[PDB]
Amino acid sequence: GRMSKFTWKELIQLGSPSKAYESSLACIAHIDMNAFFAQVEQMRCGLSKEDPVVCVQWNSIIAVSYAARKYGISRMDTIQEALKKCSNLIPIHTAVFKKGEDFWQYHDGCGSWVQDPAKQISVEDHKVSLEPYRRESRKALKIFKSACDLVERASIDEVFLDLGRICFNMLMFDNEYELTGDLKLKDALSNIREAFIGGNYDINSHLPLIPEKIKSLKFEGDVFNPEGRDLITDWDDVILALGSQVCKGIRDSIKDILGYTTSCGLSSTKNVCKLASNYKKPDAQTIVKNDCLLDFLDCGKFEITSFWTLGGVLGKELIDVLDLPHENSIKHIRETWPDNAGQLKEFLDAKVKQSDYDRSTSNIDPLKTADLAEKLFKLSRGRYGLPLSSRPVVKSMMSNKNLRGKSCNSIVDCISWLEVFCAELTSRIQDLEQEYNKIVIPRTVSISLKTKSYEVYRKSGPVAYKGINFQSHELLKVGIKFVTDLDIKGKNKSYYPLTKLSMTITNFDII
DNA sequence: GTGGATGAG
DNA sequence: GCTCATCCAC
Ligand SMILES: [Ca+2]
Ligand SMILES: [Ca+2]
Ligand SMILES: [Ca+2]
Ligand SMILES: [Ca+2]
Repeated sequence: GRMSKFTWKELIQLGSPSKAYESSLACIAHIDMNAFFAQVEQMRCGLSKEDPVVCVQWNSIIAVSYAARKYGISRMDTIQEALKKCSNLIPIHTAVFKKGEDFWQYHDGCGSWVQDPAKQISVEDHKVSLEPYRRESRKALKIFKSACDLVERASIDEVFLDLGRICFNMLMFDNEYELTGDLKLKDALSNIREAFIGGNYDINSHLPLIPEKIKSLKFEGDVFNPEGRDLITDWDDVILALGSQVCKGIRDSIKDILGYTTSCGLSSTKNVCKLASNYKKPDAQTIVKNDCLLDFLDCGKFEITSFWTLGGVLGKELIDVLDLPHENSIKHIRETWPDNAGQLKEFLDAKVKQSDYDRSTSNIDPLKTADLAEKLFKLSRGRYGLPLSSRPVVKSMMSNKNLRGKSCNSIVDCISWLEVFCAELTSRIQDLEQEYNKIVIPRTVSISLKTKSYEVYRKSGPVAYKGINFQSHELLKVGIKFVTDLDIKGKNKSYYPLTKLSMTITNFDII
């Protein structure tokens, strides 16, 4: 073309962390540590990534390494089923709390699958701890935050990164990177770097054409290009290419410092980034160009329900509501509402007004159908750019145990379990304080339980701290008094043995 | 006040 | 399955 398709404003926009995600030149990453629980146990027990590990809770498999998947094992399988698929399976139980003790521990070489009756982890008197995964997630998160200035913690084992600053900075100021033995960026991009410092452009002017020398610049990972398009055709391609290099460096830090492999999707938007991290795993990187977005969305493996908020009941409703086909629903959406989001909105408004439509149980807000259309229209085209928002404060934290047998036949038994709940909630508070770098302290505790006949009893009240800080023991004593109060409440009523018992903390002062 | 519904997968 | 924090019609 005469010039680039993009304006200076959209390139400069990369440098601002609150607006970068809105640029069509945005460069987002979704990084996933696959089979995370399996990885954590793998690395703790000195084992390799090719070792067929499964993370286990009782008789069920909660994480399955990819090495174990080569044998047709999945989470659907019980441990005994998986062992008929691979007799060399290395099942590793989660850490456990013992009823009445305030600490968790690992019992390696103990489990339901080991034949010795001496070496069992009884479900009745034990509770699973997930602290080891929490802790390890936090290490990862620390490394990510060091490497990048906008990081979103999407889950226990997944993050999003905004690479805009890093990319824009590389593009304009990195004098050390070189495309070949003889070629470096400072010389490759001299025109763009000199126009920019010059300041003579107008922010709405289009960028100049990419120079030929840059075209040699390499992508790291798997560039998704079914149609064999040109790899570098415009600035969004240059940025994405630089991002991939940067992104490979980060992932190597994770693997070098902690030993965890990752999957990674690289693209313009969050949603497209997540689809990409899942396209090939484990230990793979997938790049999706803006020009290949439709090639990617329509490759066959995706549907409207494949997107982040639509994998559930709303998604299924939408398929019905919109009369979409079970195949190629994304394409179907693009063409049936080809020109603007509004068409979809109106179509939505009528169906909203249809006779069959249930206002009472619908997951579609009729007041907010402006936003719904937009998300669909742009998600369909892969241009739905959400920001990397931070997770909002916790309102509530809960620890509980589903009880079977008579593990809870008296006040004393309940109190042994409350010790485990405090210990667990205490360490989770600690994780939060690190996440926030702010002191977190709950003011309200709530004890609840289900009786022999599944009736619910509950007591909430304030917890008062003899000190300025939070002391776990204060939490337990209130837990104990509520447990005692509800005992009195159920004397000649259905009660023991209990079927469920919980501790919930709320009303946090984040200070 | 909260049981049950909701999201990944 | 199942886990979890969170939201809101009842
Ligand atoms: Ca994951
Ligand atoms: Ca004790
Ligand atoms: Ca996950
Ligand atoms: Ca292009």
